Amino acid sequence: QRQDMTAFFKLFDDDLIQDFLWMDCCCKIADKYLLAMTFVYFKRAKFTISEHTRINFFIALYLANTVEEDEEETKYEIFPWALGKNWRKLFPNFLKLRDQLWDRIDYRAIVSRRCCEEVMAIAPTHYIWQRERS
Amino acid sequence: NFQKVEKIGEGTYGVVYKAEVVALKKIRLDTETEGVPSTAIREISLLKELNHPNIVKLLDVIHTENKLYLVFEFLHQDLKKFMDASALTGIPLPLIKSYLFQLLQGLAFCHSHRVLHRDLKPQNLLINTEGAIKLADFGLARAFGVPVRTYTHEVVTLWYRAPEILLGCKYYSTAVDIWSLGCIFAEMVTRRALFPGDSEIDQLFRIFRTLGTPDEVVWPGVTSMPDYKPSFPKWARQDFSKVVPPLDEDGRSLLSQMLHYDPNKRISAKAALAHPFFQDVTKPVPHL
Repeated sequence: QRQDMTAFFKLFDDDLIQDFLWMDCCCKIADKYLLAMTFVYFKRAKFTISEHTRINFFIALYLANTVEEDEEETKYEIFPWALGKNWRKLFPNFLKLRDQLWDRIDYRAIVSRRCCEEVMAIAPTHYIWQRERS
Repeated sequence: NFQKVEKIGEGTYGVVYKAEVVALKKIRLDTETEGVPSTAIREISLLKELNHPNIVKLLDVIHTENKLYLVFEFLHQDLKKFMDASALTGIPLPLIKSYLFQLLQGLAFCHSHRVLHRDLKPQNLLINTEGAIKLADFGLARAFGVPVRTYTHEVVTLWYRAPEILLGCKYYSTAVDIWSLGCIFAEMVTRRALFPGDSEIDQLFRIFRTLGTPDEVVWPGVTSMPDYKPSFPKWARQDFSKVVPPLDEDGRSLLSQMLHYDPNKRISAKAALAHPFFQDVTKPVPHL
């Protein structure tokens, strides 16, 4: 458990982040569960308060999609938001950042359903937890 | 590090060398991105949490900036090179029954840990010199614990692909893995692949020919599947004297439940262990 869970949520006060969710209507890359997994990755990677950058959020989200989502193309829409509109030649670098985050969590990228529920239970009425998929 | 002794194989996954003896697997990076493949990530992330005597053991992971080596326990040969070598002499029933038993245990361990293998081909099952067979190559494997995920229909070589996927139905799990072993079960007895199709539509027709063309009394929702068409030729079912002769009738029984059309009434892994086909189960050593 933690009390200091908003170490994660102040990402969802950021302007471009809140718009990024708005782009993702039906939660195809930012599902409620994927947003839970990205937090799991954060504490498995032992992130300090300094390291909660949005670029770290995006490489974490991309990793979650890599593990849990079979459709490989959808997660590519993260590249623009995370790199700019020169992302077409910057995303190899992005993917390499993912490989060290995956390295940093000692390759333990699998997150159980029940473990997602645990982080969703600390403050379950936050608006990112009502990003259900139908 | 240590020294490579010989190159075992080379595919799209990467290159496996033989290098204490370990299996040294170099993973081939992406062309555009220089980054680790999604499959490689899944395989390692899964094998880092799966510890079982009937599952290949991940020993180490060497990450560098342009390279990525995976150290596995070494097993002497796969099941298919073994089945080919026994193609004339035959495979003794006690060893068949031993192998299938072990395979089901490793599989039940995965399914109870909410993991799909999604590639249960003979070539992905490694055997050693003391009668053990283990699951390997978890590149197309995934966890299914998390709700409403996206799944695909690229999963396994047609020969061992369940009909539920061929008919293009979405939302499938574990049942498809059992189907694959069912195919391997038969292929261990008759020594030749059960449904050797060259395309997806052909694969279905080989299955229909052997197991009969599906009804809605055998498969309740078969005719409202995305890739079903009424054009399908209706064949009668052959039974397992004419299909797999050396099998006794507890053997044919387990096999029929492994090849059940309806995924919901298809036999599971933990349950298959408790079949009357495993009372005389021992652990014989094989001939390599």
